[PDB]
Amino acid sequence: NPNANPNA
Amino acid sequence: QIVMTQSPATVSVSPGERATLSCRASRSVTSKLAWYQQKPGQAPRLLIYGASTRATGIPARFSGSGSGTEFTLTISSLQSEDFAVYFCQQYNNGFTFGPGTKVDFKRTVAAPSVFIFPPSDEQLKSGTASVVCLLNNFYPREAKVQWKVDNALQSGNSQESVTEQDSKDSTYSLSSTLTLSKADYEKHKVYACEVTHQGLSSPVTKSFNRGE
Amino acid sequence: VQLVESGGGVVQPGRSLRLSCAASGFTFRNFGMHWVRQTPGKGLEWVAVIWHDGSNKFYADSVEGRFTISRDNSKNMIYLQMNSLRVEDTAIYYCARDSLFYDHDNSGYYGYWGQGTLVTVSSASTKGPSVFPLAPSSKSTSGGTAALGCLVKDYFPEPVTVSWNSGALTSGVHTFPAVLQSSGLYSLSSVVTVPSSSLGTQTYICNVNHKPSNTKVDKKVEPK
Repeated sequence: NPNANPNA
Repeated sequence: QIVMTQSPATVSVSPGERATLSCRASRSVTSKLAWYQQKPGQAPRLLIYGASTRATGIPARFSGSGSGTEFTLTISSLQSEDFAVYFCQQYNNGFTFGPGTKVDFKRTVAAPSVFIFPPSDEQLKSGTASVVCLLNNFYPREAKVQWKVDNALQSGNSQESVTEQDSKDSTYSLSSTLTLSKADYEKHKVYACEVTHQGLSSPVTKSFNRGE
Repeated sequence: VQLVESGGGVVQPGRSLRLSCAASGFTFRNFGMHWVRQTPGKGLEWVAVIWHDGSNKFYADSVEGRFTISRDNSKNMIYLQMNSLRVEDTAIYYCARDSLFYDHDNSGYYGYWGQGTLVTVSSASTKGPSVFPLAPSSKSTSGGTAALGCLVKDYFPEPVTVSWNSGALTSGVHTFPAVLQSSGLYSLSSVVTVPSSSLGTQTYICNVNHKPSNTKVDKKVEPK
């Protein structure tokens, strides 16, 4: 899933 | 992937007016949609995310609403600075953008001046014929130009180019270039350029005969 | 917040290229980054995304297997290596940061963009333009106004500069944006409207300059 949050 | 459609392609607004831009989604994207503003030569700028939330530093006249498949960007009273293109972008399943909607300065409807330019003899000797049809100083931006050679409608062998909206006139000018080989060009006689526009009661045809 | 791309240029198809994007003015290791490309024809297209640590990566279907996104958190950089380039990859490539504020139910939009860098994938070699007259005539005249111009055809790369009468003639001029032809060579037209009174007693010359090939052409345009 590319829409998962990629930030921290 | 998901397809974002925007309509209409151009909106004509006078400063102080309300501007509505529609964005539609192939499938529902819940409230996961953004709006961006882009002026020529510059990079996009974030306006609204989620579906309703403004970004930091965006005036209150920018308002976004919508859910699922139908969204709307609103500029309550347009101002000096808002003439640009506006894209929407979904981030629910993948990342896809809409085609964009141009917002330009509204003025009086102005029919184009239609000019036809035969190929030069200097070019014909090098093997190619370029026929140029000019639409000068018109408004609004949408126009239909159609090439006819011996009354045969031409498709797929012409290219168009359009100026930005003029600073003073607020008009547009359009260029359409029909390119033929020399052999093809000399096999036919009448070269017509037929223009359709809102400021024309009926379509305008400008033509010449080869070797006139 | 400042994102700056570079590394673009002109390359042959089938070859490779690497892009770079420096990031400033925010905690870099705490944000995922994106690559988005823009084309005059297909609009804005997402390219790839990399997690805040390089952990997870995702690519557009059009570039999967050929493009690879990378980042170095100690350099505050993000890179994009392109392989087996196709002409359809020609675009302006922007650097974009995910989110405006952090949120795990609000992510996937671009809060800050870079200026962008341009990648031109072409097999064409540097070539000067040919300048043909757009001569005025009865069919270029409407009332007291006549149209004349120049056709700057078959050159590479962009841009060409066009003036009229060495800058003396400005009002009435329209220099159209260049167009990429099926040949892979660019083409444009510059036109001006002048009073039909002056076609006999006023010389009109377009000045075409194509610096990439050290080509300078003056063309006098007279009626037919």
